[PDB]
Amino acid sequence: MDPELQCIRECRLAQLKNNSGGTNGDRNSGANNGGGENSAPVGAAIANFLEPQALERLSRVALVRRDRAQAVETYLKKLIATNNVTHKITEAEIVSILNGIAKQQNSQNNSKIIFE
Ligand SMILES: *SCC1=CC(C)(C)N(O)C1(C)C
Ligand SMILES: *SCC1=CC(C)(C)N(O)C1(C)C
Repeated sequence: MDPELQCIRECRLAQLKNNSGGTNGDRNSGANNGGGENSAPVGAAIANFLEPQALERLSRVALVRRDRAQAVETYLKKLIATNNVTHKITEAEIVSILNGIAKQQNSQNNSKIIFE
């Protein structure tokens, strides 16, 4: 329970020991080993659960209201992590949930602020 702490722990582990060269911002993929033989499910499996065109939608709104976009991705994660899942999110699905999230909301914003 309370996966709030475990969440940061997941990214914290990745933030430890890195490299990838770096140097300002310019490198955006190209040639790097990862999977190879066999399949490749893992998180990559959820990346396909989002249509290509729909992928742009969540990206577009996020640039304006990441708070709502954050809940949309969380909705699918719960479905995929649980089992309820049974459909590939779409531009309408993202918007549909986003529209429903704005109705329920939570209490306030407090977004991109806990970043410490
Ligand atoms: S809880 C913070 C968080 C959630 C998820 C979308 C899995 N992430 O990549 C971060 C670690 C930012
Ligand atoms: S920990 C950073 C991170 C993990 C993952 C869930 C793959 N993400 O989308 C970000 C880049 C936020």
